[PDB]
Amino acid sequence: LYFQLEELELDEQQRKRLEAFLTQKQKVGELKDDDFEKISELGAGNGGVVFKVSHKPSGLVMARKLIHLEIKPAIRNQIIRELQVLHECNSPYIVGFYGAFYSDGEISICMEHMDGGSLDQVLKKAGRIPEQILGKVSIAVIKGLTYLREKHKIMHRDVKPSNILVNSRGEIKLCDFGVSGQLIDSMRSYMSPERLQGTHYSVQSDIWSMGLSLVEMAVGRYPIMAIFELLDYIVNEPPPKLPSGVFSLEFQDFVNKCLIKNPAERADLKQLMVHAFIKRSDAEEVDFAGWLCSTIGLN
Ligand SMILES: Nc1ncnc2c1ncn2[C@@H]1O[C@H](COP(=O)(O)OP(=O)(O)NP(=O)(O)O)[C@@H](O)[C@H]1O
Ligand SMILES: COc1ccc(NC(=O)C[C@@H]2SCCNC2=O)cc1
Ligand SMILES: [Mg+2]
Repeated sequence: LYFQLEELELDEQQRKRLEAFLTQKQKVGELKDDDFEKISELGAGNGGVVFKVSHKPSGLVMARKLIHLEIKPAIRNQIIRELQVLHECNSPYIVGFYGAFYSDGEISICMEHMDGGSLDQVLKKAGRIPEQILGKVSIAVIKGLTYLREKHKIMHRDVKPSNILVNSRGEIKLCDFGVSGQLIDSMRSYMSPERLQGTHYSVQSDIWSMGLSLVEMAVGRYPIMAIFELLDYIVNEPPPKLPSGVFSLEFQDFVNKCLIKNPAERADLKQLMVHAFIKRSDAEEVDFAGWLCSTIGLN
């Protein structure tokens, strides 16, 4: 394989992992419904269901997301075309992609299977996620958002613990980002106050979503009940804060900068990458893989 990955930073460990995924992907061509065997259900959301599947032609295990959409065939085909951009999204911080296709009322998005599942699933078992682990998560989320914005001009639009996947090799990756404008049009809140009120999507809204997700994972509960009451709280009341004493001053300041109500005052990705919480977390030696495997009983 003639790898053209010099544009990415990539330490030797990241380089080996990404080249291994891309090498395995070469066994995968055209994806069809009849070529899959369902193993088990990984999870489900409001929009779709995700199954752990065996792709019989390649022998690969993958995560197949099925989204029910029975619309005009021409615009369903525009969605499928837009999803093909996922073949160009190669980053240590973005879930690997095998392909996307339509069959009998369902759009299938086939991904790299992440054996640690999502952070909302690990939060259920952990109770609370330690601050040092959240430092590594924050670096991965910032780096993933920077990659999508810089290389592909795409905003995530759905940052939350269920969209941050982890694995037994200690990798942390984003999934379910808004690669398809047409799929967005055809389809607890983590939405920013400005997005709830009606404001054009900005990178700043993803930063708010990350801030709120970090607070939830740190305290072990959604930090903000009726639907109007909850949204009114987000829009019209001060943002939540981490409890003092139990968390470092750097982590408190980091989440506070993500959760500033005014998006122009709220930190941007460049500012977050050089914040004391990130500089401290990047220097820390944390065995994320060991912590993950022990917390959820993975090997
Ligand atoms: N590639 C994957 N590997 C392993 N588990 C996965 C993968 N993709 C998704 N899952 C799991 O499937 C669950 C359900 O996903 P999903 O249907 O996207 O619901 P959601 O994340 O809660 N909502 P949304 O992303 O907004 O549609 C996730 O939260 C993960 O735990
Ligand atoms: C391969 O990496 C992925 C990239 C994007 C997607 N998801 C979508 O584009 C479908 C939408 S995005 C918001 C809520 N979830 C959805 O159903 C899945 C994996
Ligand atoms: Mg999801």
